[PDB]
Amino acid sequence: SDPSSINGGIVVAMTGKDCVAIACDLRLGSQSLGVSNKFEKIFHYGHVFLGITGLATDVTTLNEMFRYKTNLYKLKEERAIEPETFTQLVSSSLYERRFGPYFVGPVVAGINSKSGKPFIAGFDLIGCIDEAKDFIVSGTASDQLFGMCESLYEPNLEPEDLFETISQALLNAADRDALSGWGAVVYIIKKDEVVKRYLKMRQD
Amino acid sequence: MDIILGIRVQDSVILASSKAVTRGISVLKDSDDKTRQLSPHTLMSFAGEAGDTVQFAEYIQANIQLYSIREDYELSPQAVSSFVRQELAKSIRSRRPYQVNVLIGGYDKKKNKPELYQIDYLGTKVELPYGAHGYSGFYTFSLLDHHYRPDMTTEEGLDLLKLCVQELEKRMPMDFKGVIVKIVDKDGIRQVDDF
Amino acid sequence: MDIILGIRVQDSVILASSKAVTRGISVLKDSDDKTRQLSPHTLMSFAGEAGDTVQFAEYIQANIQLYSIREDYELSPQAVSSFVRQELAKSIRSRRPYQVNVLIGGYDKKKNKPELYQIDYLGTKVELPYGAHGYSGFYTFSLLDHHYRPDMTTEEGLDLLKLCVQELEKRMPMDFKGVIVKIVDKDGIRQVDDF
Amino acid sequence: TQQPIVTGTSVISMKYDNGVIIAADNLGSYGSLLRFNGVERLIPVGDNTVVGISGDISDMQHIERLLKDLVTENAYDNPLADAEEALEPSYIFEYLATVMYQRRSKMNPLWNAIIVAGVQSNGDQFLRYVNLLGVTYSSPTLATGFGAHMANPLLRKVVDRESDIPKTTVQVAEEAIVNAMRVLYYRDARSSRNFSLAIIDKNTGLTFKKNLQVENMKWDFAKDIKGYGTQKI
Amino acid sequence: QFNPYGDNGGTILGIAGEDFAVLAGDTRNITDYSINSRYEPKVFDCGDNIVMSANGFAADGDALVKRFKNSVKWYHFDHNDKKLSINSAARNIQHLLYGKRFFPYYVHTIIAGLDEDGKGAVYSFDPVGSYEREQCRAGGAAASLIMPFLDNQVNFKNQYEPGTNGKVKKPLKYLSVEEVIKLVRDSFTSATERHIQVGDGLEILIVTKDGVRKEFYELKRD
Amino acid sequence: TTIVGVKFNNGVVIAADTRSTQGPIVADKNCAKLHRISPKIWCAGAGTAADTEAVTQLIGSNIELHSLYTSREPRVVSALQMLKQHLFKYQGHIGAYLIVAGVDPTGSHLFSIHAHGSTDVGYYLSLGSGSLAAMAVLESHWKQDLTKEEAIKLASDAIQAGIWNDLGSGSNVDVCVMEIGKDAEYLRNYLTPNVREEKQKSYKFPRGTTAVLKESIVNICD
Amino acid sequence: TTTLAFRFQGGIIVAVDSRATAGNWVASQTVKKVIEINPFLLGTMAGGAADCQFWETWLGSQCRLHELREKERISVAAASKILSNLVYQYKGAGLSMGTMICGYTRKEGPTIYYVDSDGTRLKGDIFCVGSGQTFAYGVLDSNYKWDLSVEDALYLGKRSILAAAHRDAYSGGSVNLYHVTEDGWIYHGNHDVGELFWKVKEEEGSFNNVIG
Amino acid sequence: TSIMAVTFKDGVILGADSRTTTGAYIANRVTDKLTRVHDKIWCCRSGSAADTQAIADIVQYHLELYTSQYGTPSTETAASVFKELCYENKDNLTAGIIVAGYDDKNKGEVYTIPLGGSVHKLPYAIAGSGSTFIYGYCDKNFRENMSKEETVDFIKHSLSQAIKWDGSSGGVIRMVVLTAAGVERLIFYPDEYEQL
Amino acid sequence: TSIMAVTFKDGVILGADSRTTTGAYIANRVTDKLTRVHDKIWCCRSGSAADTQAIADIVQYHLELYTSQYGTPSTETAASVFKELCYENKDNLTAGIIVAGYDDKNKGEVYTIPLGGSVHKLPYAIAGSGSTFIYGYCDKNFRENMSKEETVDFIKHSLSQAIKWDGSSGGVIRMVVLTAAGVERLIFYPDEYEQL
Ligand SMILES: COc1ccc(C[C@H](NC(=O)[C@H](C)NC(=O)CN2CCOCC2)C(=O)N[C@@H](CC2CCCCC2)C(=O)[C@H](C)CO)cc1
Ligand SMILES: COc1ccc(C[C@H](NC(=O)[C@H](C)NC(=O)CN2CCOCC2)C(=O)N[C@@H](CC2CCCCC2)C(=O)[C@H](C)CO)cc1
Ligand SMILES: [Mg+2]
Ligand SMILES: [Mg+2]
Ligand SMILES: [Mg+2]
Ligand SMILES: [Mg+2]
Ligand SMILES: [Mg+2]
Repeated sequence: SDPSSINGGIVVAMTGKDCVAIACDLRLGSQSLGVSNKFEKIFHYGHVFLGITGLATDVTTLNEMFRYKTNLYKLKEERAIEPETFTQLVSSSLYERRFGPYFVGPVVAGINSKSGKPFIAGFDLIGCIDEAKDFIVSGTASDQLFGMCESLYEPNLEPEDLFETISQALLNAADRDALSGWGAVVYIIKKDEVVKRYLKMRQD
Repeated sequence: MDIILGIRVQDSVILASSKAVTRGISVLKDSDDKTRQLSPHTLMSFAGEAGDTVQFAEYIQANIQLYSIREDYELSPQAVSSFVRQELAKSIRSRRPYQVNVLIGGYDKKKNKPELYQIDYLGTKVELPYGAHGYSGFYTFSLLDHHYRPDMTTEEGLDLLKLCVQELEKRMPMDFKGVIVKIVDKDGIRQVDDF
Repeated sequence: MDIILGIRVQDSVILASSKAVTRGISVLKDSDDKTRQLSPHTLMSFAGEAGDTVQFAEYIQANIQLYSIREDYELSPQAVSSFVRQELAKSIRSRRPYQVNVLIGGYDKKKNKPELYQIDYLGTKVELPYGAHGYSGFYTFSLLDHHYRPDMTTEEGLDLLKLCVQELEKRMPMDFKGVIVKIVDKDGIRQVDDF
Repeated sequence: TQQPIVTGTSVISMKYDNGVIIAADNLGSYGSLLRFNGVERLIPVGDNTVVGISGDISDMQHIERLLKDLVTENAYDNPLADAEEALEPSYIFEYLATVMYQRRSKMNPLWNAIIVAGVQSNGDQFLRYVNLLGVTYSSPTLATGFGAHMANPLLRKVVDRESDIPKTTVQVAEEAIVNAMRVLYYRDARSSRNFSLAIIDKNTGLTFKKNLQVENMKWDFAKDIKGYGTQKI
Repeated sequence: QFNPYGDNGGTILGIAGEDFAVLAGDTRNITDYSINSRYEPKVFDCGDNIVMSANGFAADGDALVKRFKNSVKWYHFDHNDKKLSINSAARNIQHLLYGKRFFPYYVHTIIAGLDEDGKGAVYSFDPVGSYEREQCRAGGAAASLIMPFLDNQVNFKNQYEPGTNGKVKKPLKYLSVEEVIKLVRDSFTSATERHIQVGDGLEILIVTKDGVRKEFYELKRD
Repeated sequence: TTIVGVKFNNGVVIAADTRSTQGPIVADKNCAKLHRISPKIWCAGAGTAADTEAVTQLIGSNIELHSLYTSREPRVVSALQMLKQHLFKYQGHIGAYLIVAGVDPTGSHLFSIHAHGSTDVGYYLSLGSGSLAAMAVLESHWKQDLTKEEAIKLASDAIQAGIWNDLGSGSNVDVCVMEIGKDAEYLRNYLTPNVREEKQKSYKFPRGTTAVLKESIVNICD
Repeated sequence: TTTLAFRFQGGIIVAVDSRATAGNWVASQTVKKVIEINPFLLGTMAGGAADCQFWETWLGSQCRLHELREKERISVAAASKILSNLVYQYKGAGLSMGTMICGYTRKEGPTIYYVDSDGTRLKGDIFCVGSGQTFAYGVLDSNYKWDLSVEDALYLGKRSILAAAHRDAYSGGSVNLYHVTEDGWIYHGNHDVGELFWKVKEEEGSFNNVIG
Repeated sequence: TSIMAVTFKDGVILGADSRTTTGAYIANRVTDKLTRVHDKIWCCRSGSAADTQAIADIVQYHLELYTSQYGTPSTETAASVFKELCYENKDNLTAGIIVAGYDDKNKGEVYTIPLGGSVHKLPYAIAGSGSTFIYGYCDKNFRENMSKEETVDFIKHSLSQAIKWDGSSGGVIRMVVLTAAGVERLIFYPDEYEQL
Repeated sequence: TSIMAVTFKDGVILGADSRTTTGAYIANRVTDKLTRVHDKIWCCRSGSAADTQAIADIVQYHLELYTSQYGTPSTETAASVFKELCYENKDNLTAGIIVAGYDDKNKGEVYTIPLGGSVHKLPYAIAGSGSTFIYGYCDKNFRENMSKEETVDFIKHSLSQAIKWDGSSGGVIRMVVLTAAGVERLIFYPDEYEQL
C-alpha cells in the first residue's frame, strides 16, 4: 500500500577531494519476498550519475525518460549535460507530475567538467532540490544512512578513503533494514576515471 | 490463474502454468492454457484478474504480430519485454489498470541465449534465471536457490520443475489442476504433453 | 477443516472428513482426523474455527464419558445429539461462541437403527439420511438426492461416498487432501484405511 | 472519555533568584463564546505554593476542592501543621501528578494542564508541570497552551538555562511575565485583558495580585493599514 | 476522542565494557513541535548498581521506573537485603511490562550495570517486555540513526582485516571507558544534527564496581 | 519553517531559518527559503517545500516577461495578485505560505499569502511552524520608524526565536534587505549560530577494510 | 521469523533463525528463539516476541511443577497442551504465537507438536513456522527422507533456515541448531549467515541467483 | 468576525472589527474587512478570507468594466454581481457579504448576501460570528433616519458588544462613511470602545 | 429555550419562555420551565427535558431530607447538589441549569451550572439556545439593585428578544419572584411582550 516501500532499496552519495561517490544496494523485493539480487539503482548520462530509490517501475521509467531527454539535449546543445543543469531537469520533470507523482527518491552525483567541482544533490518525490556539500541519502534505510553518514563522514577524503567511508555507511545502514541490501555497488568518480566496485555483504 | 513459473537453463526457457480456472466454489475448467505465443521464439504466460489477463495477452500478441509483418523480422526477447513493460507502466496510471502479471520466455537468435523476464502489473521488469508470480514464489524461489545450476540441460530443467510442482501440490491450499509446460529454444516453442 | 459428510444406510452411519489443516498459504498437515468418539456407538465429526473445533469436540467427549461412568450405561444417539445441541444453543449467545459445526453418527442399540444428526454452530439440529457442512453440501446433497436409496448396504454406502469425494475433488477449489472414513454400526466404530 | 466545555487558556511562569512567578488570565471560555469574566485560575495552597490551572473549568473546580481537602487532612493530628509538617509544593505536585496519571490510565482524564509554583522549606524554587496525560516536566520557565508557544520564547530570553536564575531579579522577571501576558492578549483569541499574578519569594513570602490589566498596547499603526493588497483608500 | 498516549521524544544509548557500562540519554523533552524542557533527566540510578531508562511516552516511562525502583526496595525487604543482580532485574522488568500487555507502557527500556562476574551488562526491552542482553543498544526516536553506527564501531560489523581478501573479520574486543564515551558523544551530536526531537543536553551514567558516576555535555539547542 | 518580514524607514527586510524536514528528520540543514521574484522583489516561503519553490519561480518568470513587455520595473502588488490568483485556483492543494516584499516605483511593500489564496498587509509578519515564537518577539520589540539596522536586528531576532524554540526550525538565519533607491542585498547565512562542534574521533578506515567482489572501469566517453 | 523441526530415523532436528523485527526495522540479529525447558524438551518461538518469551518461560515453570508433583518428567503431549489451553483462554485478545514443542519421552518416543495462538494443536513429523515457513518448506520437503543420517539431517535443517534467511526479508541473522535423541537435546552451534551463506555457496555451488 | 452596515439620514455607514483567526490563533489583529468595489460602493466580508477576497476582486473588476461602458452602477447592481458569484458557486464558497453604497437618487442602501447566495435589502444588516450576540441589542436600538453621530454611536456600541462576547472578533473598530460629501474612514481603538 | 435569573434590591426573579420542541415541532407551547426544589429555591431548566426533570426531582428529594435534619438549606447548598449530579454524570447528561433562591441572611443569589457541571455565582445569568441573542442587550441594560418593577421589565424585554430571534423559544413568559414577602408567579402573553 505505501508505494515507497513495496520494493525496497537505498542510494547514498558523498563528496571528497576532487571526487564523488554514489552507491546503492541491489535488492528488489515484493514486500517480504526478495525477488532479484541484481537490481541496480544507479544510471549515468555521459558523466552525470543518477541514483533512484523507491517504486521500481518508476525507477525504470525515470531512467528511460532521463536517457531520452539527455540524448535530445546533447543533439541540440552539442555537449554533455552538466550535473547542475541535469539537477534542474530532474526537478522540473518531477514537479510536472505534482498531483500524480513518481514515487521515487532520486540522487544526482557528478563532477562539473568546466569547473572541476564535485556536485551532489537529492530530491523529494515532487522535485524539491536538496543540494549538499557532504552527502545525500535516500530509500527505505534513509534514517540509518543519515546516522552513518553524519558520524562517519569528514571533508576532503581521498578517492580510496571515500570508498571505504561510503561503503561502510551503506553496508551498516542496509543491515538494519529488512527491505535493503542483498548486494551493493559503489562508484568512485574522478575528473576522468570512474571505478565501479561490487561489495561483499551479508545475504539475509 | 495463480501459478506461473519460469526457468532458464543452458539453451532454453521453460514455462509452467496451472490449468485451473475457478470462480467462487467451482472449478470451471481444468485444461486452461495461460499463455500466448508473441512470436516464433517468444512465449508469454500470464496470471491475475479475470478477463484482464487474456485481453492483455492477446493485445500484446496482436501488436507483436503486427510489428513482425511490417518489418518482416522478429523482435528480440529484450525488445518485446521492454514493449510489454511500457504498456503495463502506462496501464498502472490509467482509469482502470490491467491487473495482470506476466513471464516472458524467449530465445534470442542473434545472441544464441535463452532469456526469462518477470514483469508485474506495475511494469516492474527483471531478467532472471528462474521466476514466479503469486504465492508460488514463496516456495519455488528458495527451492530453486538450492537445486538450480546455470549449465543445466532442458531435461534437467524439466526435473527441477517436477520438484517445484511437487512442492506446490504438497503445500499450496488450492487445487491448481497441474501445469502445462512449454519449452522455448533455438527451434521455437513446443509443448510437453505428459507432465 | 472444511469437508465433513455423513450418510446413514440400512444398518450403519458413515462419516467422511477431510484430512487437510491449512493456515495461510501452507497445508500444515494432511492426515488430520476431524473426529472424536463420544461413546462406543457414537461418533462426532466437526469443522469450523481453528482451536474452537477440537476444544468443543473434546469438551463434549469428556461430558459423555463422565455420564457413561456415572450411570454405567450408554446414552442414545438422540439423547447425545440433544445434549450437544443445547451446548451450542447456549454458546451462540455467550461472550465468545463456539464456531463449530458437527455431524453426529450413532447406532442406537435399543432401536437397532443407525442415526445421523446434523447440527450447526447456532444449535440448529436436524436428523437426516445424509448430511454435510460447509461448501461440500452445495455438491453432495443433489448428488445424494439422485443416487441415495434408503435400504443400501454399508458397502453401497461407501461407493456412494466415493462418488461424493470424486465430485468434490473435481469441482472444489481447495485441495482437502482426501478423507478419513469411519463406520458406526451395532459392533461400534471402525476406520476404513484405504480410501 | 470526555470533552472540555468551559475552559481557561494559558498559565505562564518562571523562576527568578529568590522565588517563582506565575500568572493566568480571568476568563472562562465556552468554545468561542467568552462566557465568564471573573474566574480565578491561580489557587494558593498555604503560604508557599500556587497551583495554576488551564483546561476544563469543572475539573479545575474539582481540583480546588481536592487541594482544600488536602490542607484539612494534613492538619489532622499534626501539631506541626503550620511549621515543619506544612505542605510543601513538591508534596502538592506529586499528589496531583499521581491523580492525573491514574485518571488518564482509567481513560477518564481531568482535562487540564497544571503548573505548581512555590518555594520549598529549604528556600529552593519549585516549578513543575503536569497535564491530562500525567506527563510531567520542569524547566526554568513553564507555560501551558498558547503560553508554551509565545510566552516560553520570551521568558527564555531572560532565563535560558539554570545559571541565569541567580542573575534574575523579581523586577526583571515580573516585567517579562507582564509583557508575555500582553503578547498573549494580542494573539490568543481565547485570552482576556484581566489577569492574576502571584509571586512566591523565599524572603517576602506569597504576594497574590488580583485585577491586573494588560496596558501599554500598540494599536496606532492600525490606522495606516488599508485593504488586503491593492486598495489605497 | 481521548488519546491516552503522547510522544516526548529524546533518545537513549547503552554500551557495555569489560568492567563497566554506560547508559546515556539526551535531556530534551518535547511534545509536537514544542520544547517542554532542555534539562529533564530520563536516566536513573535505581540502586544495586543498576541504571535504567524508559524512553518514549514520559508519563509511562516515569511510572515504570518508579515501579522498578519500588521493586528493588521490596526485594531487599523480602530477601534479607540481597543484591538484585542485573539478570534478575531484567526478568522482573519483563513482568512489569508484560502485565500491561493489552494496555502497554509506550517505552523502549534499557538497563545497564554489571553481571555476577563483574562484566559490563546492557539489557534492552520492547514495550511489552521482550528482552535480550547485548554489548550494545540505542533506543527512542533516533535509535534508527545511532544503532547501525554502534554495530559498526562497537561490534566491528562489516569491517575486515585489510589485505585478507575479506576472509578475516576485524576481531571483537572490549573498549575502554574513554573510547566508549567518544562513541556516545559522537552518536548524540550526529543524532542531534538530523533528528528534531534530539538536542540540548547529554547526560551519561557510568557504572563500575565502585558505583555510579555522571557526566554532562551540551548539545545543540535548535 | 520560521519566516518573517519587517518594514522600516526606507524599505523592507525579510528573513528565514534554513531547516528542511521530512517527518522528524532534518532533510537539509542549510536550504534557501528566500526567493528572488525580480531583482527588488523577494519572497520568503514556508509550507510544502517544492510548492513554495515552484510557485515562486513560475510567477518570477511571468513577472520578468511582464516587465519586458511593459518596459517598467515590476511591482510587488503584481507578484501578489498573480500569486494569490494562482494559489486560489488550486484550492490550497499547492501548499505555499509566502511573505512577499520589495521596492518598486510605487514605494516599499510587505504582504503575506496563505495557500488558499488570501492576503494580508502589515508592518511586521511571520509564517510557518515557528511563526508564534517569532511573532512573540515582533510584538515585543517592533515600533513605528525603525532604521535599517534596527529592522535587521528585529527580523533576525524573530527568526532566532523560531530556531531555538520551534523543532520545525533550525540552523542559520538568512536575510534580504530591500531599500528604496538601492540594490536589494541578499545576506545568505547572515547568522550561523549552530556550527557542529568538533567530532571526538576520526572514523576514517584502514584501506582494505571493505570486502570487494569485483572491479571494473566504467566508460563515460564516446 | 523462520523456525523448523522434523522427525527422522535419528530423532528430531530443530532449527531457527535469530532475527527480530519492528516492521521493516531490524530490531535484532542475535535473538534466541529456542527455549530449553528441560534436558528432553525444547520449545520454538515465532510471532510476538514478548508473547513467545513470556508464555514459553511460563510453560517451563508449569513443566517443572509437574515433575515436582508427579515425580516424573512431563509428556510432550501434556506440555504442549498446557500451552494450547493457555492461549485458547486468550483467543481473540490478540496474542501472536507459532510454536513447536519438541522432545523425547519413553512413553511417546520423539514427538513434535505444533501449537499456535488460534488454539490449533497438531502432532506431526515436519513443520516450518513463521514468516519464512514457505521458504524453509521448499528446501526441507524437497530433500527430506526418513533415513537421513544425523549429519545430513542437521545440514538440511541448517540449509533450510539459510534458504529462508536469504529470501524472507523478515528472517536472518544466524542459525541455531539442535538435535534431540533418547538421551536429550544436544546443541549444534550458532551459525552466522554472514559467513554461512558464502561458505554454502562455494562448497555446494548453489545460490546462482547471487552475484558471486 | 463582526460586521454591519447601517443606512441613515445622509447615506450609509459600514463597520467591522479587525480580527482574523486560524483556530484560536489571531493571524492578523489589524485586518481591514471594509473593501471598496467602487468609489461609493463598499462591502464587509465574512467567512473564508480567500473566498471573499477572490469574490470582491472579481466584483471590482466587473464594476470597473460596467463603469467604462455604462456609467456609475447602482448599489443594487453591485449586490446582484456579488449574488451571481455566490449563488452559482454556492458549493465551493464560504462567503457572507454585506453590500453598502450611496447613489444620489437612491441615498444609502444595504443588501445582505448570506451563505446560500440569496439577497436581502434592509435598513441595516449584521453578519459574522459575533453578530449572533447583538441581534437583541441592535433590534432594540436601531431607528430609521438617525444622524451621522448617532449612527456612528450605534455601530460603535453594537460592535463593542459583539467583540466583548465573540472570541473570533476583536482589535480595532473600522468604519466607512458614505454620503454625498465623499468617503470618510473612521477607526476606534480598544481603550475607547471597551469601556462603553 | 430561553431562561434567566436576576438578583435585585429585594431578592431575585427567575424567568423563562414556555416552548419545548422536538426538532421543528412544538411539543408543548405552555411549558413550565421554572421549577421549585424548595420553598424559596427555584431553578430554570434547559437542555434535555428528561435529564433536567430527573435531576430537579433528585435535588428536591435531597433538599427535603436536608430540611428534615438540618433546617432550611442555603441557596449555595442547593447549587452544590445540582452540581454534584451534573459533574459526576457529565457523560450522560445534557443539562444547563440556573439555580436561584432567597435567604434572609444572604438576600437573592444566582448560580449557573453549564454543561460540564462547573458552578458560577453571578449577579444575573442567562442560558438556553435563545440566550446567545441577548448577551449584548443584557450586558448593556443590567444594573445592580434594581427594583422589582425594573427587574420584571429587564427580564420581560430580554426574553422578548430571545423569543423574537430564537425559533426554539416562544409562547408565554413566566416569572417567579423570590423575596421576604413570599413567592409570586407572573405570566405575560404574546400580545403584550411581542410589541415592546
Ligand atoms: C503537506 O506535507 C508537508 C508539508 C510541509 C512539510 C515541510 C517541508 N518539507 C518538505 O516539503 C519535504 C522536503 N518533502 C516532503 O515532506 C514530501 N512531501 C510528501 C507529500 O507531499 C508534500 C511533499 C519543509 O521542510 N518546509 C520548510 C520550508 C521549505 C524548506 C525547503 C526550501 C523550501 C521551503 C518549513 O516550512 C518548516 C521546516 C516546516 O515546514 C512537509 C510535509
Ligand atoms: C502481535 O504483533 C506482532 C507480532 C509479531 C511481531 C514480530 C516480532 N517482533 C516484536 O514482537 C517486536 C520486537 N516488538 C513489537 O512489535 C512491539 N509490540 C508488539 C505487540 O504489541 C505491542 C508492541 C518478532 O520479531 N518475531 C520474531 C520471533 C521472536 C523474536 C524474538 C524472540 C521471540 C521470537 C519472528 O516471528 C520473525 C522476525 C517475524 O517477526 C511484531 C508484532
Ligand atoms: Mg538488510
Ligand atoms: Mg532475510
Ligand atoms: Mg536536533
Ligand atoms: Mg474553498
Ligand atoms: Mg473578543
